[PDB]
Amino acid sequence: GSKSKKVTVGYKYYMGLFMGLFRGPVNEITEIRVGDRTAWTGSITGNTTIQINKESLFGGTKAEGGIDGPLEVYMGAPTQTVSQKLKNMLGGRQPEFRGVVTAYFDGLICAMNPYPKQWKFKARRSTAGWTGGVWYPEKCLVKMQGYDGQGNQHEIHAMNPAHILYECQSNYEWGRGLSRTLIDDTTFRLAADTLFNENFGLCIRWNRQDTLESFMQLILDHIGGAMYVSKVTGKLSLRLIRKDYDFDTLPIFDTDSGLLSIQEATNASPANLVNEVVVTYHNPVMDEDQQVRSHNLAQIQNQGCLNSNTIEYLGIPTGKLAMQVAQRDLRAASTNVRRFTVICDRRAWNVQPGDVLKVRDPKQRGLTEVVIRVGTVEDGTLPDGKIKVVALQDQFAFQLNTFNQVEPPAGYEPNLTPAIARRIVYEMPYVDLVQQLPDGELNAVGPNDAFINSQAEKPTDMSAAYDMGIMAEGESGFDVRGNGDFGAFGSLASDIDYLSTQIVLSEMTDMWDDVQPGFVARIAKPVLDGQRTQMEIAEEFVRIDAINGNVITVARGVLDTIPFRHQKSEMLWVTTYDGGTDWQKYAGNESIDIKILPWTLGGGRFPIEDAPIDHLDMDFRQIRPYPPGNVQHYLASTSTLQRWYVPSALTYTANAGETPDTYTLTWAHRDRVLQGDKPVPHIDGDIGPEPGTSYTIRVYNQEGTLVRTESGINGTTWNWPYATAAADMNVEASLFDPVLATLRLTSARNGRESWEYYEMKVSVYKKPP
Repeated sequence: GSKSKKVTVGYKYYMGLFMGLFRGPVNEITEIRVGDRTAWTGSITGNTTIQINKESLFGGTKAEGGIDGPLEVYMGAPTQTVSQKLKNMLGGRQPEFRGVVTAYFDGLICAMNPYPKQWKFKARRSTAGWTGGVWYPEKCLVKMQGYDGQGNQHEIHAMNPAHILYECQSNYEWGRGLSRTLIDDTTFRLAADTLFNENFGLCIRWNRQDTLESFMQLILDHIGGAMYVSKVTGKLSLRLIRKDYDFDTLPIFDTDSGLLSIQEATNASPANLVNEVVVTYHNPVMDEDQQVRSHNLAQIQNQGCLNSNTIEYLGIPTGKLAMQVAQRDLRAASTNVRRFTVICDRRAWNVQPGDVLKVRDPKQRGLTEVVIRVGTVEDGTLPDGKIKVVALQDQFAFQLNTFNQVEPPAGYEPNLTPAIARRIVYEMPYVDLVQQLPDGELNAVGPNDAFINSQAEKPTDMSAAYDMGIMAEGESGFDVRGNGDFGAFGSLASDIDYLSTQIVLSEMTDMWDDVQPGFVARIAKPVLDGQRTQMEIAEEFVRIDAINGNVITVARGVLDTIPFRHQKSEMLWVTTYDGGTDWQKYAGNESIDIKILPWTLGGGRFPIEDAPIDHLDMDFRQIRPYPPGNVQHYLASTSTLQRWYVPSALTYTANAGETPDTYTLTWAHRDRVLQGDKPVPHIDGDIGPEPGTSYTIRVYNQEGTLVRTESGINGTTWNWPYATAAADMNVEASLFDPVLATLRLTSARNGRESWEYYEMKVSVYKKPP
């Protein structure tokens, strides 16, 4: 076996592909998606080249998929040419694909062996790809706010339907392609006049192409207009059904002014007409269907049960315009619909379908001078004189009644990108090697070996794990090797003391309850220059006994650190069976700089190298012996109990009739190998000293001078008689009455000493003659 630098891997794919998107150069291509995920964004305005490089969207050496590589996009220009590489890939005789938008992804990662994902693209056009040139280009760009996702809002560039219909009749590239001269230009200017002012655009699609008249039917229904031929020229023309009448200049028709007969004189009880409309449109941003309700409260409040209608308005890109069309239809079809069939003499020979006129039959039918819209007209022959005019009650334009902007919740928290988080690092102890290192190779781990380990909190739920970047001595850049799982974290908030056992803390992480009774946790404090050293910094391993909700019961100084004190707002990390390291036997003194990078599924790893760092020194290793346990001391009189944190005085006499006081200290023997995975609490007794281990004693005077050092102490306790201590801690030397000496203790075996040491305090007092 070997590490991932040479092992079987999830397999890349190496070959690209070529996609034919659609006809006609477009103004710009904006965004490219893979598997319903926003992969790459960018405005391509012509034959150009780019590269998609965020493979992190799906995975890599730790997850599946992830697109990557250059992308050639050819816009099908009239004189377009493509790179020879595309033709070699496709091979043999090949064309230049002029006129069609063709994308060539030369990137070797089309997908991982898991079968390739599906793609999507986004584009728009206003002036590009016009056979014979563009027409009236300065009103084709119907921009309007069509956002999907309230905080994700952005306007979209809908096209003018007038230009849509002009293309439908002014290009040979599909359909009929009527010549420009035979199309009534001024009528399409008329259409644009109102289509642009009210901002009625469209984003229709014409896939799986059908009969042209049907598509024009769809567009006309969207705009609510009439395609027709001018009576005089014969050119094809467009009309819109709007409120373009002043109800004053209209000609008045009665029997004395041209009306011959009302062929439709009955009333069909038209009181129960449609009263509700369900409009369905398509938002390009969501790129899926949307719906709008519109209730005519007047009809619902009187007629009873509904008379509803679901109508299709796909291609309308926003809710405002969807509402406009819904209101238009509801007010047109619901408000007093009456059909007039009118027999007319040569009084309306100019009247053309869509015109407006006012009819009056007050003395026979008793209808009060109504305005009517002209529909079908049957022009007469040289005999028979009259013209039949089919006429319909007044229509309406767009206007504002409802406020139906659903304003979805921006995808309901879809963000899963990585971010920085709290982290902590330290040298791997012997317990870590015992727990994580198989016994087959645990032996032969010499004394010059060291292991790196650390823990960090998960910043986001979508985060999976964290990769470890290490830049050791001589290394160039933080190499990515080894990864770890986010262990449970706890924020100390009770300023616990040395002997504290009931740990009152907060910040109960999600995994903070996964530790079984007796687990082992490591405490720490803020680390920085000077605070990086672990000899003085409070780094204590505590064995958790039983959880009590927020508070947890654990032991102090279990495996490789004497118990210490802490302050509120600190950090507590459980490390039983958790951590992260590269499993590299880094030698002592080989200090390295590391940076832990979290990773997510769709967001990949955190910033490539922008994460913070922490300088870890290899001054210590796991080969050192364990320190003593149950460090206690007493004097000649008070010779019962005195902790290292509890100083004991050394007066000129222990008691009246007694010799000078002697400060006696005791300790318990512990065997690191014998202890193994068992984290015997510092309050626990002795477990047998390691073979050849000896205790170490160091004395620091009140002035900080290391007066003397002692070693080879195979015993469990030492004694400091007043006379003995007065030798180096000279009572006569120091000017102060009492001499507060600082006593430090530790253990050593095979030269090197323990990773930390205890600190006792003793006061030596002078005496008068």
